Amino acid sequence: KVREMELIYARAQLELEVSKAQQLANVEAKKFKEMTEALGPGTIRDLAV
Amino acid sequence: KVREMELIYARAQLELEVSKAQQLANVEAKKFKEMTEALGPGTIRDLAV
Repeated sequence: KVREMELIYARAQLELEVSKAQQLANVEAKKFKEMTEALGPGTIRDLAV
Repeated sequence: KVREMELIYARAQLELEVSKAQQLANVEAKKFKEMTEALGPGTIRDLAV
């Protein structure tokens, strides 16, 4: 019973974990895309040029 | 009961966390875009030139 309850509990906390991590990954990627498009996609290539 | 209440509670605090972080990411990206467009998109390339 304890391994079972701990199993479903950990399953919940873990799916919640990958969920929130996926969310922060989403806002991060979206923010970075909005910034890089705000700056100019070819301008950074000039910066590395 | 305690793992459950802690689970929904942490889920709330975490979704709130990624929410506020997404908000600060939004005001940050918007502010940076407004500044970089205020300055001139090609001017920075000249600065790196």
